[PDB]
Amino acid sequence: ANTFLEEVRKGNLERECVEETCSYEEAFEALESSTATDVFWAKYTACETARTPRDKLAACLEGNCAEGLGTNYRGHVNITRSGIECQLWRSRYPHKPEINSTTHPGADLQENFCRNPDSSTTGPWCYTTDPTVRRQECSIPVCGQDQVTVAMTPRSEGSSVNLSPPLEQCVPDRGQQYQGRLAVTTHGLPCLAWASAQAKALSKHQDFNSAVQLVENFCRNPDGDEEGVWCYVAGKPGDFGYCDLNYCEEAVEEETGDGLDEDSDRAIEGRTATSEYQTFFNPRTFGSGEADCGLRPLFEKKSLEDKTERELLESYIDGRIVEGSDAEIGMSPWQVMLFRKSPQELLCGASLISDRWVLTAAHCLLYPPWDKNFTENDLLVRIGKHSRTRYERNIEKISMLEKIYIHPRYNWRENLDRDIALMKLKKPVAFSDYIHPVCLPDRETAASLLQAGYKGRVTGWGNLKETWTANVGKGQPSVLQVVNLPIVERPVCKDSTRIRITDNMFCAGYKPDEGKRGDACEGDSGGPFVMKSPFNNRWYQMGIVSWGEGCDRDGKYGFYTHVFRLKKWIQKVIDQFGE
Ligand SMILES: [Ca+2]
Ligand SMILES: [Ca+2]
Ligand SMILES: [Ca+2]
Ligand SMILES: [Ca+2]
Ligand SMILES: [Ca+2]
Ligand SMILES: [Ca+2]
Repeated sequence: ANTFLEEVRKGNLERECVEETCSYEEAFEALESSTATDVFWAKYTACETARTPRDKLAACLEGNCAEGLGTNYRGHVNITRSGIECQLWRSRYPHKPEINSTTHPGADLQENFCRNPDSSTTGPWCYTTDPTVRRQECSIPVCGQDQVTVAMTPRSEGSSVNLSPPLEQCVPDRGQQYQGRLAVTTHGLPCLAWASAQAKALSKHQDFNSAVQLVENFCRNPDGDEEGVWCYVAGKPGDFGYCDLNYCEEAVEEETGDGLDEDSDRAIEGRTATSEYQTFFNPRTFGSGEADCGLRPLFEKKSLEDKTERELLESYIDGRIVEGSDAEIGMSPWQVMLFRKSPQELLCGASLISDRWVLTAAHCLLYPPWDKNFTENDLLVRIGKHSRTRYERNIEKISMLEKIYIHPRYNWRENLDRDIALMKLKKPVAFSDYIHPVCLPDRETAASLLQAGYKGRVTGWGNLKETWTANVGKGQPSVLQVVNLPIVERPVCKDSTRIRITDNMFCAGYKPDEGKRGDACEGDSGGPFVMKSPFNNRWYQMGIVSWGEGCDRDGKYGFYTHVFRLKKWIQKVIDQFGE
């Protein structure tokens, strides 16, 4: 700085910038690289509060503490004032950051380490991994004294003392024979009387088991829905609402058939087995397509199997990881894109399920952390596509929807449980070569698919990659990305994740090798996971694609939400308009 005679010799960054008072210039002279130099400049603007004295600046350049509001904080704390783990700073999962590393890299916002880029009154604050807390302040040690930026109050787990622990058994038989006194639904709204006029009118043509003496107003499921217990509510005709019960983890994954002979070698493939498929919905109200499910005229009528089907055996060479490749045109007539009318922006994906219904995930429709409230006139569908970028009027079609039904058990705040949404097509869709629905595995068929050794298939166009993985370098693909993933073992699916994953979701993907971000984070949100059943040469869609932990950090497969518990659910919707 001063003593201009000094402005001849080689100056040490310390000797010219600290104790004296240097600008960017003498610093640069000392260093000669604008990257770390402007790291130093970012500190300097931050150390504007740390210009004097010496230590004040030595520590400020050290980076081990937050200056009050923490604009200087360059540490690595991943806990909020309550200890909540912070979200990815660069990405918007699960809440959109107003000011981020693209905006203020001068605060050096790392992956999830606690920061303060906007100089808000909260001090060091981070968007949190838990969707419940959009922004929570981080307790960061104070520069110069044994203090922190905000009070630390970790939310430690509650003891099992003040709460009366229920020894009551979990509800068996999917709540068909439940014998408690439950009187609260998902919203807490009480039910009506069973013998009411609306309830009788709606359940006149509903398949109920008369063995259950339907009690006064308790949650009863005489239709044997595999999702849980439900009861009628007032309002619009035909409506209902599921209740809240502590169900057993009676997942189909560990259900081994009581007829599976102990001779599991030289397995008999489809051997002239005319495996009829039993339609479960009402064809008058659900529409056609269930009968023609799983039969591709280009494949089933041509006796052709896709060049990606030859991998369907899990008996490949050591099951080595294979990256995805482009599929044949017309091999995915059901793949649909959920799009925004204004602006025309890529939002989500799905698969066509019938001639009148479109099934997607519940998170794609309602994600309030992104100011999203999507109604009938703010959603559109693009069907029969091979490329997104082109306008394929002859093959791809653009359609609107009429009514939207969301699942009552929608829990996006924690784990995207019951990621289910059903929207009725506004215009009838004509069956052709590039338009087709899919089958829906029941309990036993899906059990056979899981335990007999068959791979599933997920189709998507990489919307999740643009939305959630903010790394610049992997753009939105132009071709449909199709990935074959077998089933994952349940302790493997549960142990490596901290979030309580419900039995309505499951993992799909190979073991993650060290040193890479896996292939489970490819495709659109809401995609289908389809598996081919050897009995009838057809394809059954197990569920819906949602967000996966494999994107944000390594070591995770794709997490997808089941649909086999929703059959009895789906009918309950159409009977509202099926009169
Ligand atoms: Ca000087
Ligand atoms: Ca100088
Ligand atoms: Ca000097
Ligand atoms: Ca100099
Ligand atoms: Ca000079
Ligand atoms: Ca010195």
